[PDB]
Amino acid sequence: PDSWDKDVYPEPPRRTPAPAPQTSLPNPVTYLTKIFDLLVDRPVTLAREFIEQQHAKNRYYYYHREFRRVPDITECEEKDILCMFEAEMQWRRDYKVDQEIVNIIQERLKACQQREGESYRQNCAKELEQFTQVSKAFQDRYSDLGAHYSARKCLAKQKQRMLAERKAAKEAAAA
Amino acid sequence: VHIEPRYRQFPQLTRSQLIQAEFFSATMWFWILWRFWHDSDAVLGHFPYPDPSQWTDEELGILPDDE
Amino acid sequence: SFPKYKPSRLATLPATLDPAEYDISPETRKAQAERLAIRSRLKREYLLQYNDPNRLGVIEDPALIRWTYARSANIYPNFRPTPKTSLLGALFGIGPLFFWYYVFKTDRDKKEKLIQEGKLDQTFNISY
Amino acid sequence: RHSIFAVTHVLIPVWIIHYYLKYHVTAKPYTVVERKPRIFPGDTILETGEVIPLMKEFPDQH
Amino acid sequence: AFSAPAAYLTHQQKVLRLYKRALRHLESWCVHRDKYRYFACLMRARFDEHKNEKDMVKATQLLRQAEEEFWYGQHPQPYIFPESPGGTSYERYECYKVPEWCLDDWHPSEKAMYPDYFAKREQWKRLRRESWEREVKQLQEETPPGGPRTEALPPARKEGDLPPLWWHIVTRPRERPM
Amino acid sequence: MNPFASLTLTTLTILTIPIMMSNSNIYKTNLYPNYVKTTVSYAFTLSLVPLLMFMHTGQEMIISNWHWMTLQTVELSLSFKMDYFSVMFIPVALFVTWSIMEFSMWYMHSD
Amino acid sequence: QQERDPWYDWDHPDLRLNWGEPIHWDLDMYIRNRVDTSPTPVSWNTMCKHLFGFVAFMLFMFWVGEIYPSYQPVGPKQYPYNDLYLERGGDPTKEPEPVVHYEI
Amino acid sequence: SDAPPLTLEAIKDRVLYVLKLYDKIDPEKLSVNSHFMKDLGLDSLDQVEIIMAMEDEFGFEIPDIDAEKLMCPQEIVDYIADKKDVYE
Amino acid sequence: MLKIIIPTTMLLPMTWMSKHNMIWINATVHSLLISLISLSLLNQLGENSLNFSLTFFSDSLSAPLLVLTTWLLPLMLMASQSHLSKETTTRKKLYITMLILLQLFLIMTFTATELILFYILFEATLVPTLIIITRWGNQTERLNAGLYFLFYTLAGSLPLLVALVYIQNTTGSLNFLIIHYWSHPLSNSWSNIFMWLACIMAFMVKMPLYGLHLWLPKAHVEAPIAGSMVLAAVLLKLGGYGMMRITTILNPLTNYMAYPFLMLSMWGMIMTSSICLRQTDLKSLIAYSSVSHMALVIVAIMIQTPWSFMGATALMIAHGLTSSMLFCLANTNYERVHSRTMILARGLQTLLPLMATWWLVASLTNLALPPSINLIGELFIITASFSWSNITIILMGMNMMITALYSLYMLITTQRGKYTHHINNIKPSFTRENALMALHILPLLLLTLNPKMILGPLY
Amino acid sequence: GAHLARRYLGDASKEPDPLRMPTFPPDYGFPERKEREMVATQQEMNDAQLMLQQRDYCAHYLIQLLKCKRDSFPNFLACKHEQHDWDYCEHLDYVKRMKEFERERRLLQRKKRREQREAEMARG
Amino acid sequence: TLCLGAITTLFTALCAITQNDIKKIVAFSTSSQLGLMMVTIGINQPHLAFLHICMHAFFKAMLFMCSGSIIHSLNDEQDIRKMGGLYKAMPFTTTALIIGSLALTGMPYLTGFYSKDLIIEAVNMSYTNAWALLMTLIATSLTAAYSTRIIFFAFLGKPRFPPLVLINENNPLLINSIKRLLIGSIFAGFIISNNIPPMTVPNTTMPLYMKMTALIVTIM
Ligand SMILES: CCCCCCCC/C=C/CCCCCCCC(=O)OC[C@H](COP(=O)(O)OCCN)OC(=O)CCCCCCC/C=C/CCCCCCCC
Ligand SMILES: CCCCCCCC/C=C\CCCCCCCC(=O)O[C@H](COC(=O)CCCCCCC/C=C/CCCCCCCC)COP(=O)(O)OCCN
Ligand SMILES: CCCCCCCCCCCC(=O)SCCNC(=O)CCNC(=O)[C@H](O)C(C)(C)COP(=O)(O)O
Repeated sequence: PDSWDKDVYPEPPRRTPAPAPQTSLPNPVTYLTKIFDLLVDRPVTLAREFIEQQHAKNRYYYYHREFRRVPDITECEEKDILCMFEAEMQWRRDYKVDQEIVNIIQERLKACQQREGESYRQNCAKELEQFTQVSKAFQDRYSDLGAHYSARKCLAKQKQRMLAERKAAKEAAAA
Repeated sequence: VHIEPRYRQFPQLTRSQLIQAEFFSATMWFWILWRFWHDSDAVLGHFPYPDPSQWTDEELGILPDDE
Repeated sequence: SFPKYKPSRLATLPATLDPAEYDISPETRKAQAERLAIRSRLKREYLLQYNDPNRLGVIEDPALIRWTYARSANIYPNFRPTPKTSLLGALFGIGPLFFWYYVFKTDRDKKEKLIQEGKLDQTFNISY
Repeated sequence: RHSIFAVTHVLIPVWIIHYYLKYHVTAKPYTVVERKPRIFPGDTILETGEVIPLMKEFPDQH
Repeated sequence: AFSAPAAYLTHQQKVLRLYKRALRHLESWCVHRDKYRYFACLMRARFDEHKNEKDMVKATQLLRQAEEEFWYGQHPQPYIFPESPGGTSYERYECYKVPEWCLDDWHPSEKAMYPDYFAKREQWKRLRRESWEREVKQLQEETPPGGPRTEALPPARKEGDLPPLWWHIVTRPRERPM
Repeated sequence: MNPFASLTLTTLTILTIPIMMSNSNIYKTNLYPNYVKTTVSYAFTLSLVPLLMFMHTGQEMIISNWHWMTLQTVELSLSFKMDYFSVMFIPVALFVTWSIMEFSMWYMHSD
Repeated sequence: QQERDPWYDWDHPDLRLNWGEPIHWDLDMYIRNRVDTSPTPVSWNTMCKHLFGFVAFMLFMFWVGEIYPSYQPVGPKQYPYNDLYLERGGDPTKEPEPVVHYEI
Repeated sequence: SDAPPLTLEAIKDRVLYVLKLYDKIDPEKLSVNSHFMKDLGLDSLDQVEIIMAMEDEFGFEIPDIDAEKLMCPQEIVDYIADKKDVYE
Repeated sequence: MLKIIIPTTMLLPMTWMSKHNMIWINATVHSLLISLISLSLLNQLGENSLNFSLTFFSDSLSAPLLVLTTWLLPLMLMASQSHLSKETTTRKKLYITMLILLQLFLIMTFTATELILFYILFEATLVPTLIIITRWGNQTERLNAGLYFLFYTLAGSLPLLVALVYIQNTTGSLNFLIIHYWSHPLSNSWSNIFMWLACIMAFMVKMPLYGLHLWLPKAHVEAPIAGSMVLAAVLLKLGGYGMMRITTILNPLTNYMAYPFLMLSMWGMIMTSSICLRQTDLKSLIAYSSVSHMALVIVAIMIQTPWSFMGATALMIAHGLTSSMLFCLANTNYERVHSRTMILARGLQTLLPLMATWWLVASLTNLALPPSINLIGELFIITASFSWSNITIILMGMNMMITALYSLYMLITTQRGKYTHHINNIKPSFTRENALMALHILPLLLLTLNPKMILGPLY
Repeated sequence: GAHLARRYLGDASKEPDPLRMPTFPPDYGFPERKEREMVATQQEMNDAQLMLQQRDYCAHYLIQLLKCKRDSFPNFLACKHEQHDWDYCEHLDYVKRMKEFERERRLLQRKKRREQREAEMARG
Repeated sequence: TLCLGAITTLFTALCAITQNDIKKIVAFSTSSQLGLMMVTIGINQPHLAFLHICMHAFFKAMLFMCSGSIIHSLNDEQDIRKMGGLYKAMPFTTTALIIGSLALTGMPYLTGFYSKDLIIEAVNMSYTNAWALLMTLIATSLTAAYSTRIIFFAFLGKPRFPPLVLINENNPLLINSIKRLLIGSIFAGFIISNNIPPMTVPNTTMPLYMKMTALIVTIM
């Protein structure tokens, strides 16, 4: 349905084969699904129409809260408590959003694995690659901070990684 | 169905239990015979097992011990 | 004539296979009579209170009280530091701690050394 | 009184379950996932109407 | 389980106990009835072949040898009666046994049902309450100054006495309480 | 809406109704064992349908219906798998349980 | 407690204890829900040899059968598309070494 | 249902039935109050065999200490009735 | 958060102004109302804590503990009124006053923003507990128990105070927010090592750590029922809460320092679980089980990972509820038979069926049957330890076995078998005891229904 | 199997190694060999979702059998011809594998005997 | 997994053949069957193991049900040494137990055949441990051995139970349950095998002697 955006959670065009009966015998599945329709799907549908009619007469809205961008931990003086507080809250919000992005990619991966059946090892290479890239980025950003993590420790980790990369590049250039 | 003890004699039996027992043994044996008649290859095998000794050298592509 | 049975700690010797019960003496008979007299006196003492119509509650057993007290509160007053006690205490209370410390320290040193060289296959290791 | 059991113990639970799955569970992505239906040569797709060709002229090992 | 044990077993008692154990284990080995009868008659003949030995030392030596043979040749899995101490239904119905004093704790609503049963129960309780002191007096008089040597108890001897210490033997719950 | 999921969930759902009724005036009567046996038989005959659907078209499903809790990156949800193994094992177990409870009706009569 | 006489009228039948008699130091370990020391038909130290011999023999023979495996007189199973290179993990931009099978 | 409510008359009948099938005791001279050692003239092994026959008949075992004291059929039936809670 | 603190200080004069036959009713009703009010603290944020004022704040780690305390007070009130029937009115009011003061101290302890105020309240909790144990205990060893309860604590906590004031002379603040935001690494020096030990050993002795646990069997066995409930349910969790708070300043010295405590905790959980297998006293078994669970929590806090912290929080709440329920269950039988020997009263399932059902549920929750929060916390801690080192799965695994054994052992010894013949005074269970068991057990499963409320701030 | 006895008790060199086979070039003894062909396309096998092990050279008969079973669903006794064709293809594949095993065996035997004979000739 | 399954099935089958409690024999039988399933999993045939689980459920439940019927009839007696001639005294129980035993031993075209026969012939035709193969064969011989033990000691011969005969199996619940499980144990194997898609590659080329190995060891 239109409950979710179809670009964030994509699905293939869903090709399904037409029935090709080859027996004079009846199909028990078709009879049973007809009875299920007439006996279950219609009363449930009618109840849903009544519920939706009641819901339409009382329509109200809720909104997505918007957060501005404040200076990061890098633009903060050493002991400036208020700038540190704002940067820390922003960093925690971004950490939560990154966790949710990883969750979305993992949901894509699981749906692909279940959808492709016996051909999942070949038909889901792109999803596995996306998860690998996202997981590598997330692990570089946040892993090994431990409990009592903060934006300052993340910045120290990034600085250490950048220093190591600069040393490696400088040494490789001299080769 | 009321069945009383016997005290050193054979217990009483009702005709229904003998009928059911004989009928079920009979249908078991009928099913076995019918399935064997129609699906014998499920027990005796279907395709002949070849004997590799009767395979010609030319067929296997082996040189006559000279090259 | 037949292969013999050797008793052990967890498979004890049967009464009928006990040579002490086949070479008996009048002293042994007197001892058995005394044991039966003691048991009968205890049984009568118990049954007198068990069948009492006016008794409501539990019948206190001095043997159970002695058992619990000996297993709990009589141990430290009867403890003496001896070579056996000292050795067993030191072993059972020290050896496992250092054994596990050495095992865990070696394992974590190996893991850290492997991580430093960058060959541990830590891909997808998000949660810790 | 005769067939009341099939109503209070089968029909009502299936009504509740079907409503919950159709209008609440499905309203989120990737909640009910089905593996793709099998496709064989010579089949016709319902949505597109495309047909699948036959299979490379069997050597007929009769 | 009902009889008071003695201070020791006599030679004939041990002989009879070994005879019974050997017969039971031989039946365990000889499943079928005719084979068991044959070998049990053979065992009985072997057993009473030394029946007339006037030398007690040789008698005890023979008993010891017989017990060694029994322990070597016993059945590792002998037949046990289902309700015997080793049976498959030994203590099966113990959880259904409830002591009688629990009936004192019933709510008066629960006692409103079964009025005649509780009237009879009151009669029994009155009988026990009346008989207790006479039982205690009889036990005091019969017993020796040192104490009681065995666990055997005396019977009632007077006009309307009840046997002392009878309440918990007579009011056993049941063998199949539920 | 593809009754496979609805029927597979209903089969497991209706097994709990006698457990909920175990505090009513049916757990105190002598009709409780028959009530439970009838419930199991109904569950079996209902579960026979998804097996037929799978035998027809090989249909398999996963249903993640309730989101229990989510860690930072791991999401834990109440999810059921209805592949071949589940739809083949459920009717067999229900059939065996139905037979065994009907047997226990007679075997445990004096309990 | 298992070796106590079960046909005696104990004050505590399940525990097989009498009121007033001395209690063993390790009663809770011998409660007969637990460690049992009753005489066995076969001697201890004889059961041990038989059990250990069985276990060691089975282990040794399993190792022997692993180093002398059983198999049919056939060649390896052959798969069409370069051993299904794209099926077993894809990698569609490497042009692997071609695997070719011939009729015989 | 289960086994019938066994009564004292049934116990006596079965005990006597087992006793007259003992080839060493003649049926006619046997009575309910006959002492095994005095009237029938049996020794201890015969008493043991009688006790095992009773155990097989009634499907449960009597301990040896109790079994030694039973010396006439009336005691046997009384022991059986007390063991199985038989009052009628 | 004075909206919860003031009603308890009002519980005080209400108790002291009540009629002689209405104290229990008023105390129970208003304690339950206070618990309902405190339920509002569960609405926590995702980034920072609820900073009420300069003095008090609520975090996601402390709110479940506060709710547990306020819920436990009515349970102790219900449990105590049975064995205090013959007591005079003034002494009953004094007992209720001690319980109220303990709850007030715990409430103020779990929300103090400064570490020194936390220390003062966490030490003020000692006096009412000691008075309760040494005055309303039953046997003569209670006096000795009180001493073991007192000095064992103080010997651990006196150094901490020194360390605390020292820190304030170096950083200038003990406020937990400022401490967290201005954190600096600890160097590897002898001074820093001893600062670490001073900061840690008080909480270690409170858990208690294996080898420092000898006070706990004595104190928990000799105390009255309400004392045992509060000792096992909340007072042990003070050490865990304090350790989770104080570990923010001990990095990175913690990795080197923790090793002996980790080995002590693991081998000690094994040893205490083994001790539970041979125990003739029913209360001592529950005490040693508490020691084992708290050792698991110590490992969780010490390895210092987010999953370990969630596991520690969940396990602390679950253990509090379970241990209180088990102590109440044991006290019912003790009140019946006036003895603590476990083999004295057997086959109680025959006489008390619903009580046996309560016993079964409590024993099931003790051994961490899924999906109870006991199992959630235990599994999270085990996963964190496995990440720390793959060999830990051995020791933890062994614990998971032994625990179950003794738990079921307890049940099998008390409820199954045949009843003792000469014990003829097992009266039917009262409504009060059944209600106490139900009010213990229902919140556990309700919490299982929604587990994120007890998973702590790392969620 | 007799091959196991011939290898374990028999000389190891003469007998073929199941793990290491073949050891000779495919066109060694043959003047020319046809390349074995595949009927089912990779796309067809992917759509049929056969299996990673059922995608052998007999996959086309398996696809036909699966289609026939799906079409004749209530009559689960109607797909006997297609089953027989798939089984026959599998039997031919197994026979060809036996052919390859025997080829390796007799090639190893002939090669080792010829090398030993040439060495004996050159040694005198 | 293969070695563990092989040792388990052999050990349990060897323990079963000397037992005298019928419930113990059936328990060792199901333990040996579980070992056989473990062996099947060890040779990379999970679907065959699942199929064997499904087949085994029917006749194992029915065998335990018949054992319980015998136990109830003979006053809660479980030792086979006190069970005599129940072939004529208990007709329906006799035929049910005979069918269950024949299905457990893999008689052709019964429910147990369609899984056990395939498992045996898949073990014979795989690159596997030799000792595991030998132990699987010895265990599948011992299975027939202990089935013979049960039938011989429980149903053939002369009575060995106490003289108060209370045998009565004329109860509709017992008959209906056993008959339902009987129909299952007769037809379920064929019905399930023919109605399932091919998830394995069959063995179509097999030596004649190796094709009949299970039958030969069973009759031996
Ligand atoms: C991995 C860590 C743990 C591994 C196991 C190590 C050994 C654990 C030892 C546990 C000791 C616990 C003692 C307290 C329990 C209470 C005592 C008790 O159980 O009583 C014994 C009671 C009575 O015996 P019965 O024969 O039934 O007699 C009844 C008729 N009268 O029986 C028992 O419960 C004994 C159970 C002990 C099992 C210990 C042996 C297990 C060894 C496992 C090794 C094999 C590993 C498996 C390999 C498989 C391949 C992956
Ligand atoms: C029931 C058991 C409870 C008992 C446990 C109590 C032991 C607690 C551990 C010892 C705490 C002592 C430390 C006190 C606070 C230290 C704070 C601090 O940082 O001071 C250091 C200094 O550290 C010290 O002075 C500590 C010295 C220790 C003196 C007291 C010794 C107490 C016993 C030590 C061994 C005990 C080991 C732990 C207990 C083991 C369990 C028995 C820095 O000061 P500066 O002089 O400025 O250094 C920088 C410039 N030079
Ligand atoms: C199946 C495997 C186990 C079986 C093996 C068992 C082997 C044991 C067989 C050999 C046993 C013997 O002969 S041991 C022979 C023992 N010899 C004696 O006892 C001599 C004195 N006899 C008496 O005291 C009485 O006559 C008495 C006999 C007691 C009868 O008492 P009553 O007349 O007043 O009833």
